[PDB]
Parts: sequence; structure tokens; C-alpha cells
Amino acid sequence: MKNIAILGASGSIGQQAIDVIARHPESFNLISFTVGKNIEFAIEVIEKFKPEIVSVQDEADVERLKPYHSNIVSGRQGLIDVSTYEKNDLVLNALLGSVGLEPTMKAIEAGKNIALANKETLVVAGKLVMTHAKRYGVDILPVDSEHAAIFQCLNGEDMHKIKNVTITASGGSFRELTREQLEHVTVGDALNHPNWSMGNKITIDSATMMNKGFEVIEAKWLFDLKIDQIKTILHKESIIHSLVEFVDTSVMAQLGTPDMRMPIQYAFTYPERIEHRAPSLDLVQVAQLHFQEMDLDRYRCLKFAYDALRIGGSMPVVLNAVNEVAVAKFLNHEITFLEIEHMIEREMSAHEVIPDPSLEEILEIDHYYKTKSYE
Amino acid sequence: MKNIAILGASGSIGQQAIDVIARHPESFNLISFTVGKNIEFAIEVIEKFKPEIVSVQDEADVERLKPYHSNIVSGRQGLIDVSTYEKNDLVLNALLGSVGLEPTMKAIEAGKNIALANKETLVVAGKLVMTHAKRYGVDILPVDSEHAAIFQCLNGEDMHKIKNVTITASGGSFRELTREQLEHVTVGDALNHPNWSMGNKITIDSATMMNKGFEVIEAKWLFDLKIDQIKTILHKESIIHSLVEFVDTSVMAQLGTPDMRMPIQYAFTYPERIEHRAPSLDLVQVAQLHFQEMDLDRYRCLKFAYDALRIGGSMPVVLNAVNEVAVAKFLNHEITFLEIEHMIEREMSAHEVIPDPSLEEILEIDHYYKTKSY
Ligand SMILES: O=CN(O)CCCP(=O)(O)O
Ligand SMILES: O=CN(O)CCCP(=O)(O)O
Repeated sequence: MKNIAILGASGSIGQQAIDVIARHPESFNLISFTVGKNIEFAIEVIEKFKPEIVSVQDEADVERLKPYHSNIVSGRQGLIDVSTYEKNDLVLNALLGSVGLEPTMKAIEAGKNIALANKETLVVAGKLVMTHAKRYGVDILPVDSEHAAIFQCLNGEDMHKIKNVTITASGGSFRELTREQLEHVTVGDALNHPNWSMGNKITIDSATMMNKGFEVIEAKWLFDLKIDQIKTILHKESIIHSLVEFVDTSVMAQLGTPDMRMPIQYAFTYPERIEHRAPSLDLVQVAQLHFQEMDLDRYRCLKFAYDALRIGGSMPVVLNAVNEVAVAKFLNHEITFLEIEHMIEREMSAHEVIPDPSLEEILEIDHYYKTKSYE
Repeated sequence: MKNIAILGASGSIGQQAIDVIARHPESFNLISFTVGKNIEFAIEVIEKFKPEIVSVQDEADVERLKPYHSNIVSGRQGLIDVSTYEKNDLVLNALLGSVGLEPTMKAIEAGKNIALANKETLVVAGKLVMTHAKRYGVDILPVDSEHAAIFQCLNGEDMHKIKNVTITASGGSFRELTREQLEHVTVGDALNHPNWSMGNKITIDSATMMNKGFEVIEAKWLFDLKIDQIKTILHKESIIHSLVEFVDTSVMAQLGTPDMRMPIQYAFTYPERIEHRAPSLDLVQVAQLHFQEMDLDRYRCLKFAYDALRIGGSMPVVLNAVNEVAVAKFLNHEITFLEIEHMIEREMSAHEVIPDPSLEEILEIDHYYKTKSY
């Protein structure tokens, strides 16, 4: 048996990881998990999976759960408790935004392997989080279409012989608009995403191209690449999930239907793969696959991400913190769509960067930008 | 450092590998090489690399190369001593035809890693060379954009967990035509394809899809496959060279330029890779990749290889030898295009079928069908 911890269990990635657990009672177990605010979901999981400890993200909800369960934690500590439980053999982080940083930190400290779906952990503190993995003898296991993809293409490969990697972008809801028309998009239209869903924050990030920019950074720390090693390309159908090129011009791609359970389960069964009872990718049905050169004028958020990469230090913490606040304000009909872009540029032009932020200053800056006034 | 040996050196592939040796003096030297035919090329290749043993076709030619160094051989035995030169570390078998079979086999026994550029040996002696390769503790690598893909896809994986394999197809010169319009086809419109480069025999195989039939049979033995795996798809751009799917549903693939210096050089370096100075694959310039189902009514030649595979034994040897003569004759205007599909079909249906041939059966069954009357 492997004992699995799910951090973001009430989310898209978390749900899909519970199905995987529900498709393999023989090899997996759900030992601990975390929700936020979807308490009905928690009761369903507790009455099916028999987990030992559950954490809510708000204390008032503890006693809605206390009949069904006895070991109920809550809040900030409730996260570390569920990610550091000693019966944990593997921790899956499906939290969004930097809320997930601190628990993987404390989980690593406890010598526990990490399947990492939470992107911004590596965006705000990649290099901090990696050099912590070495030193505790724990590995970081990507669970994210684009990065699970790169990962499998490197099996039996010397990472030293990578020329570049290319990360594929679907282009989000507004891929067939020019900025001119973007003055006119509603929240409803932004939420109607092409290829996956995945929840609302990822859907807007995908339309902003922040999602890919976050992943170009995550990829720099996973695979130890340079800025010129990271390319992007626009792939409408989202079949090819990424591709790496080696110094001998051989190029490797991984393919699938936009379904997250495969990368999740491989991150549970590495380096063995086991059967996944689901329809296979039928290249004959898809008929054709498109590729267009990335446009950095149409998606300036991907240019900011590159810029947060080449400045370094604490600039990535700001790009993430303000994006978290800009996307929330957009979904609450507080700002317009192109506002997300302009909000981000401001705080970055002003940021006084810290070269090698420790954890506490990273969590500091992130707090400053999430509670600052945007007027 | 590795000392390489090339058997079909005057050949198209043997020369591209000579370049792949010449770009990397830090990793390769050519220690021994074989040539029949072209004696000129030998002298230009002796002067550069000064290798330690040579073979010619005809002992008649032995005399012209006495003055350029000492250790020269010829004939059937000639091929063997350069195959099993104890200074070789990897031996590239580049001579197309039934001549490739025995040299390879003796090189396996001398314990030499083999690079297989001869499509013949694994269509015709698959179970043989493979069981012997496992017997003598040596691996067969592929130069071949198709099988070098599979090799790179499975690198770092448990072959036990393969679902399918899918080799990719361009469809030859007549992809856009129907078997009805191919009553009107000529030898000149058969060769209007990018495979035109040393494709005289290979373009025809591409036009009839014998070419990929041949590689599903090689795949079956090289990667220990069952027939229900090994699928095939029409991919017009020929950028994706092959797909592998695992029991978890994941799908790997290798994509590339149409440059055979790439697999050649990967073959040489097997676990390693190392720098190949050519233009990379720009995916934004080939805007799309197309994918149509394989139609076995439309390419009866492809069913014929799945047929030869379904039976086993000596039946694949009949396929290679007859397709050889039927393709050869079509080019001499002795035979019309659709006949190749018929000429093979008749001989196949009539063939007697030996269950587990040995080398000499295989060689004799090959000779008879190449030289009989049609
Ligand atoms: O793990 C999945 N994603 O990060 C979403 C990929 C979609 P896109 O590049 O359009 O956002
Ligand atoms: O061995 C020959 N080839 O790999 C040439 C590929 C062209 P085809 O795709 O139609 O087989």
C-alpha cells in the first residue's frame, strides 16, 4: 500500500486524484486530506475512504464535520498537520496560489515525497523548494500536463544533453481575439474555456497566458534549464502536451487527451506505470494538429513571466501575489479583463527585489501584495 | 571512444555514416570497412582514416590496394573477417540484400554490437538473429527513423507495460489516388516523391507501402511484439516518426527532420547522444500534422506483411524475395504497377511454408524466388 495525502482535495485536480485512488484500492490509500469550504464533499470522502485526519480551511466548519470524524484540524496549522502526518508516504498538493508553499516546505522537512500540482509553490520559491529536496533526500514529482510530459521524455535521458524544451499553449478563451476586442469581454465569456476545466482561477490564468508563464518558471527549477532553454508554442488542440529537444536534434513529445488522471497516477506509481481504464488518445479522430508561433504582444503576461524569470530574486513572488488578487477582483466584477495585465505591470516596475529571499520574507512580500490597497 | 565498422560503405547510408564519423573525431574512428564495386572510394577512405583491415568484392581487385596498406581480404570470407575484427566495438551492417545475413550472424558470435541498416535481415531472419543476439549478449540497434523512434520512446521504460505501437506512414507517391486511377500510372509518376533520394527501389516500396509492411515485421522481432500491438497510421508530413502507448494511456513519440545522420549517430552512441550540427525541427513552419486511418483495401501490400507476420516461418522470406523481383521488373517496364501486388500474391498463396527455417533454408528459399521464372 501507499498512503496518499491530498492537499487541494475539493479542487479539479484533487477530485481527479480521488477517482484514481477509487480505481486502485489495491495499491493506494487516502490517509489524509484538506478541503476549503466544500464540506459536503468532505463527508462524502470520509464516508468511503476512511481517512485518519481531515483539515478544513475555516474553523467555524469544524463542527459540521465532527459527527462523522474525530481528528479534525483547521486553518494554517491544519495544512501542515495534513501534509506532515507520519503515515503519509506521498503528499499531493493541489492547492492554488502560494497557500501551498509552507506545507510542502514542512512536509519535505519530514522526509516525504511530493507530487506537485500547485504551480506557484515553484514560482515563488523554486530554488528554495528544490535545494530543500536534496538535503532531505526527497524528490519532487510533477503533476501538470506540460511538466509530467517533459518528465517522461527524460526517462533514460541525460538531462545535460537537452538543447531546449517547448511548452504548448492552447491559448485560452480569447485566442481568436485581438487586444482591440479584449476591451469588450465579460466574465461569463472568460469562464467558458476551450480545452479543459479545471476551475475558475486556472481558466482566467489560461486566458491571460499567466498559466503558461507560471509553468515556464516551474520548468526552470524542475529541470535545471536556462532562459534560452524554455520555448513556448501555440497548439490549438492541446494533444501534444510539450516536447524536449536533445543536442542531437532528436525531439521527443508526449501526447494525450486533456485528462489529468494519467499525470496524477504516474506521480503515484513512479517509475512503474499501471493500467488506467479509460479511452485512449485516437489520433485518427483528432485528424489534425496545429502549431502557431507564440505572440508576446498579444499575451504580454507571458512576457512578464519571462521578465520575472530573468530578474530573479523575489520578482516571481510579486507576479504571483498580484495575479492572485487581480484574478479574484476580475471574477467579482470589480475590474475589467485587461486590468489584470495593468495591475501586474505596476507593482513590478515598483518592486524592490530581494536577491535570495528566505521563506519568511517570501511569505512576507506575498502578504504585502495580497493585502495592499489597489484603490 | 568507439571503433566502428561499415559493411555497405560505398552505399548511401554507409557514406552518411562516414560523415558522422568525420564530424566527431573525439568519439569515433573507422577501424575496418567493406566495399564491393567502387574501388575509387576505398582509396579516398584509406587515405583519410587509414583503417586496419579492408574487404573488396573480387579478389581480382586485391592487387590495386596492396600498395596502400597491408591487410586486405575479399569475398564471402572477406566480409566475415572485417565483421569479426576483434578491434571492432560496433559493426554497422549497411549492405542491403541477402548478403547481410551471415556477416551479421558471425559478428553476433564474435560478440559485436550491430547497427542494422539492412532491412532484409530482420524481415527474413528475425527470430534467428534476435534469439542469437540474446544468446550472445549483444543488442541490435536500428538506423531507421521508424525503429530509432521506438527505441528512443521506450528508453528508460519497462517494455512489459506497452499497450500498442504505431509506425507512421507517408503514403508514397499515390497517397491521393484510388486503386482505379492506378491503372494509368507510370514508372516516372511513381518516383515523384521526397523519398526520391536513393529511393529507386525504396520509393516503389513507399508507393506500395511494402516499405512499412517491412518495418512492422522488423518491429515485431526487435521489440518482442505481438501482432495486435504494432499499429499503423497515415501521417502525410512525416514529421512524427513513431508512437508508443503504455498501459497507463501515456503516448510517447519522436519527431524529426528527414536526416538519416540523426539515427545513424544515435545508433553509434546508443546510451549517449552527443551534438549533431544540423538545423533543428521548426514546428511553427510546418503548420500542421495530419492523420488518416490506414486503409488495407487500398494497400493490399500492407496486408501481405501482416499476413506474412500472421503465419511466421518461411513466409516472410517469400515476401521480401518476390517483392524484390516484382519491384525490379516494374522499373524495367517488364511489369505494370498493379502487378507487383498480384505477382507477390500468387507466389505467396502457392508457397509451401517451413515452420522454423535455419539460415541455409532462409538463404536457399531466398535464392530460388529471386532467380526462378515469372
Ligand atoms: O495542467 C494543466 N494546465 O496547466 C492547463 C493547460 C491549459 P493551457 O496552456 O491553455 O492553459
Ligand atoms: O526506410 C525507409 N524510410 O524510413 C522512408 C520513409 C517514407 P515512407 O514513410 O512512406 O515509409
